[PDB]
Amino acid sequence: VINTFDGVADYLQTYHKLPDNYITKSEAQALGWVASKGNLADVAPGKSIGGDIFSNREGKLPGKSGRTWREADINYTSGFRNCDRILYSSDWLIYKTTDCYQTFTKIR
Repeated sequence: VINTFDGVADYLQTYHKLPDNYITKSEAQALGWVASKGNLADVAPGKSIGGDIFSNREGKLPGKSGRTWREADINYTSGFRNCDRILYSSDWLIYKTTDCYQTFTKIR
């Protein structure tokens, strides 16, 4: 499993998709993931949440017409999700957050 900021960042720029250990929230939900119980590791062992569209509502990430932002969890192993996320755009800009989307800094 590739779940580090560098690991995932390098993977995305080359293969243009997340590593296989990622599943979207709806996917996770379909497998019986219950957010309030922090049971992801139980229902989807070795998987992390990733690949969902990130709105960029507050315009904190560089916008563009036709640019889509997606996110993925970083450093997750089990229990409740953390506040680590990687943010990647359709034109492969990569940003990070370690505070639940409060602040972003470029990594690629």
